[PDB]
Amino acid sequence: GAEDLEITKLPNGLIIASLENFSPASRIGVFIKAGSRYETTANLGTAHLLRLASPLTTKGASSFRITRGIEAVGGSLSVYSTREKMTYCVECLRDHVDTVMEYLLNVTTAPEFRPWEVTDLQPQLKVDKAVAFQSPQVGVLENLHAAAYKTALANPLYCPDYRIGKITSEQLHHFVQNNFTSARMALVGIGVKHSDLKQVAEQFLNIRSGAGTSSAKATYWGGEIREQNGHSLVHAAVVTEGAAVGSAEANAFSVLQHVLGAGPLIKRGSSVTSKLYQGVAKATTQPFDASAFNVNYSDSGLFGFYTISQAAHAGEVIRAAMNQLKAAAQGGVTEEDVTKAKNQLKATYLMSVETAQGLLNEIGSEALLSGTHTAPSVVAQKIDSVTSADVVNAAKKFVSGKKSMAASGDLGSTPFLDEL
Amino acid sequence: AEQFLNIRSGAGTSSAKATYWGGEIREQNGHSLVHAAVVTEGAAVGSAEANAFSVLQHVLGAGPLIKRGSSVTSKLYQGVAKATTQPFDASAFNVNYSDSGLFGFYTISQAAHAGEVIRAAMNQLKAAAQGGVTEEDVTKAKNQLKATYLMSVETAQGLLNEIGSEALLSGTHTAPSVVAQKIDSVTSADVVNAAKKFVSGKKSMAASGDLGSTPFLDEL
Amino acid sequence: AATYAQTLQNIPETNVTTLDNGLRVASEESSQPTCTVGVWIGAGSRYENEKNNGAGYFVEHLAFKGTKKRPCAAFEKEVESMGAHFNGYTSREQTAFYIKALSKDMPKVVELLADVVQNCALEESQIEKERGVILQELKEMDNDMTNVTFDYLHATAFQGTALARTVEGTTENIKHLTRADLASYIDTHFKAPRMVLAAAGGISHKELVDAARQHFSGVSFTYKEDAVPILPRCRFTGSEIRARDDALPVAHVALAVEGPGWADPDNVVLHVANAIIGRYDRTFGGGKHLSSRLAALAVEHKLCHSFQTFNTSYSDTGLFGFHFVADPLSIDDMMFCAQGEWMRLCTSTTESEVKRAKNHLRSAMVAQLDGTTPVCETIGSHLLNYGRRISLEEWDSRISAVDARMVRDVCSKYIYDKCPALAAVGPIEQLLDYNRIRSGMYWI
Amino acid sequence: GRLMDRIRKWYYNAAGFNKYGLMRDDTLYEDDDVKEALKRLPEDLYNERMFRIKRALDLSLKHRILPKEQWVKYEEDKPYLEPYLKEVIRERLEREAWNKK
Repeated sequence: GAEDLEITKLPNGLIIASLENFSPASRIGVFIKAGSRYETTANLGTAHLLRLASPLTTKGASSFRITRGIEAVGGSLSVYSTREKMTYCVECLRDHVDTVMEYLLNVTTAPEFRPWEVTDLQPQLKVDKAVAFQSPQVGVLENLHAAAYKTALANPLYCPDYRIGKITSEQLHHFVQNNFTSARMALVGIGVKHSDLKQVAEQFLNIRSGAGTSSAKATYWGGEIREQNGHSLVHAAVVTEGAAVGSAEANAFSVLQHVLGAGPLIKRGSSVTSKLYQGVAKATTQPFDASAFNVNYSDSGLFGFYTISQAAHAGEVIRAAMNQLKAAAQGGVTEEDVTKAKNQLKATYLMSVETAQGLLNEIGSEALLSGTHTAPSVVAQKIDSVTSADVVNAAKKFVSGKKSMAASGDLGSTPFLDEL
Repeated sequence: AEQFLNIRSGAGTSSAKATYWGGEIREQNGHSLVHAAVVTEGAAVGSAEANAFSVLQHVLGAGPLIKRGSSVTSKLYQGVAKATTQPFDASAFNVNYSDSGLFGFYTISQAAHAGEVIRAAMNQLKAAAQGGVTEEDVTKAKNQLKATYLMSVETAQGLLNEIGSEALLSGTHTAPSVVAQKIDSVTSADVVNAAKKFVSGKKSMAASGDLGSTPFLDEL
Repeated sequence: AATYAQTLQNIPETNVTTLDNGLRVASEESSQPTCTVGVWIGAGSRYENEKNNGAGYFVEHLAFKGTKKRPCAAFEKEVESMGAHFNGYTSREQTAFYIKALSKDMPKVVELLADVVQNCALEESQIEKERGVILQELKEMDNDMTNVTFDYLHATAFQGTALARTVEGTTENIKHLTRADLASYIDTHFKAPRMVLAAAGGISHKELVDAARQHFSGVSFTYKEDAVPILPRCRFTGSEIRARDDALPVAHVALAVEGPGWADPDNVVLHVANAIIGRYDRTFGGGKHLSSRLAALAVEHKLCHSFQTFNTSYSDTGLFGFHFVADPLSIDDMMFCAQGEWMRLCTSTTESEVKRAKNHLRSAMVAQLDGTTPVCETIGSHLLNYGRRISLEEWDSRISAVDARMVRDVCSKYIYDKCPALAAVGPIEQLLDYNRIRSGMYWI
Repeated sequence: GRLMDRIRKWYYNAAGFNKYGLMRDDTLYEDDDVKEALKRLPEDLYNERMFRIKRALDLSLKHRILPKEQWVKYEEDKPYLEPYLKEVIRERLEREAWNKK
């Protein structure tokens, strides 16, 4: 028991990934190319509401049966999503896959979006959004993408306020009809045999072929959105256009990430291997945090740093975070730093797959934006195959490129993008 | 004032200098109408360069004088008019502060036409900075400005405001004839210069509505 | 393909071998390039006393600031540079320090571990700095109503005993603990017979134990040194503690009766029971259709922002209860419905209910072994608490034997007509009278 | 068959609610199902029902009816709620059934 990872690709462009690891539990999923990215000023938040609508009645199963049915076999059903991808997955013990599958299939391909059900559901965007925004972390990221873009990616991941209660069954339907198309969907599935997961995708996945609505290109703006709100702690993020998914310059940044520092590895411990952390450390005296921020999207990406700090020290802390990026673009990168990083990155990657969830995510992410499974050795080969120069170049691209900044808290002492 | 007022002496806290940023804040909120305002550092109060802008204001157009009537004397209005077909509004925005001021235009328009309407408002400012100002336009304006000023004092409120504004940021009362002498004493050049200062200076923009078709400050 | 039954059988066995110093080494070898190894210690605040309370926590803060063989900077740099993750924690009866790295470094890791538990530097200058840090973490944790509540629940449920103390200790203890007390704590508690080195991922049990024999030396002389100390029993008390602050936005309430303790088989039924009641929170999409009656009610009547059932076990005792968060004006109805559900458990559970509770429980146990850290956490605990590993195959066996009739009896036996322990914090005016609550403890 | 299909038209005129300008569905006793059904009606249908009913009550307090011209015709009577009410009842019966299982 240990081998393979088959992956068919039906007539309509619907990719099917599969891996049997004989786990006592299965986890099937439907990855899709959809999100606030394909929203227009006209239907904003419709993707968010769609996310919360997963439990509404479908043409095959009712709101009631979905929840009762899944819970009956100790299953689960959830929808995770970024600005450009939406995953509908379910978990359960091996012996119930066929049962949980029905609802999964129904939810993604047969929604009904009954007006009343939809009307009652909307006041929920208000809640859902309120708990998310408890983390300042999420607020600035929203504004970041809004300051870093003029469209598509500039769209918020959480339905804007003015639109709560105004989304319509039409919009939900159109959004689904124009995006949930066989050529934009992948039916991944850990803990199952490939023939089985395939026979399913066939006889049942109705909404056939297409590519429907195509997202507008990700135009880069380079703006600065600031939020004065009193908070004793100031969260700031300064980024630049970075590499995109499947980009050669990607692996470069990812490595520059770890070199600068991307999250602690030792509990309550200091990060010495983190140039950025250590840099800021020598600058401020009070508590703070600083990390390398790095996002890779389909046709774009963002790269820079993120910093949490006491209001009166945001100045010194952000500058320090900068000087440490310039110092790195001017060849301030040892050949060893590049070696350490490469390991942290490989390990980080490798650990980030022990989770059933993490693995399924990994597998399906490829089978959707590719149709193939890059072997672990290959991804390893691609990572270390990054010169010390590539890294100092990535750094350069940042110190040079047009920067966009998003900050929030008591900005009374926070610098403006043009003072960096 | 004397035998009664007590909290006294000094000038206490002094405001920090007015540092200019030149940012662009956009507010997506659904409204069918999009309000947009593009300005630049203008002139301060008590400044000689003030009167120049005030006049460039009227030349470009600052508010209708005829009920439901079109504004022909308004270059800016007329300009935009030729650009869009649907209802809208456009005016010359001008604020004078102690150590700074702002100058530009303000435009209300249907979402889908904010693009054409704001562009038009711009072209009409550039066209003015390139000597697109008749010696007559400058004459008409100067009158509208003097009248506007003179009418804006018939109100007890308006008069007290006028009087006190000076006695505070001055300590003297500029006679009406003097303010008149200062207003017309503005060459056709001054006006085209003011215009220049705008087309050249760093602009900051504020807009709100269904900005789906509204241009970004760097697309103007 | 393969059934749930078979997949359970084909799970690689957990190997356990004891050394001569009394240390036990256990592991579950998988085909994974990455792994987790750590030491789970049978120590915690319950082993502390009135004067050193908070030592084990103070020790947790130093465990990583370097050992004697390699100082702070050196230590951190060595772990970071190999891409390994170092973490750990300390509870009332259990402490742990574990690392996540590539199986390739399994031995270098083991060396680091043993260096940590056996050679903590306890730098005098460091202690004065962690002193200030801990004092800050106290103020932070003070604003976490959920933990403030469970602390209070212990404070009263086990009033007058060792289990009544928090893990972090007191402001005084923290302001005065000494290099000695910490040293003493370590020398007194971190000892082979009371420790377990568990590992999971791609590791050779044998390579592990070899690397173990090598770094876990300290071999005891007297009989005292290798005997595991039995703790004095903690008396449970039906009682309440009400910390009222109307200025807080929502109220927290936790209610519990005394549990059986790790070794008891009933814990299996108790967990099934908690599964029937389950949990909720305003973001559950199932909403009004959730199978949990309490959940449905909470939804239908806007009873709370959330609620959870729990069955916290300990060696000789435990806490079986529930906790909920509600607005000042709905505390009463929530409590009313909650206790109502407990009464249903004792008097009218359905085969349907248990049938579903069991599946939820199975998925739960399986979900606790999703990764190396969680599998390693299980091993460290199972050994420390059951003195062996209980495979999913066994759990499942036990879980499947549970039926309605059994749930009712077990629940009746632990819940019915018992004086509960209650902790309430926040704007709790609408929740009231121990007497009234005590009456919700009988007659369905 | 088209036998009682006539009886109906007879009863319909015998009933007499059409003299108030009320649709058959307007006369339903609002129990639990009917109440849920009504919440699902589209705004326009709902407001029309409302006026029809308020109108009927006003006629009833006046002890009058509508002129013969305004009477709802058997074949033009809109069963605007029957569709929703039918769904509401199935959903309910589903749950009832499931909760027994």
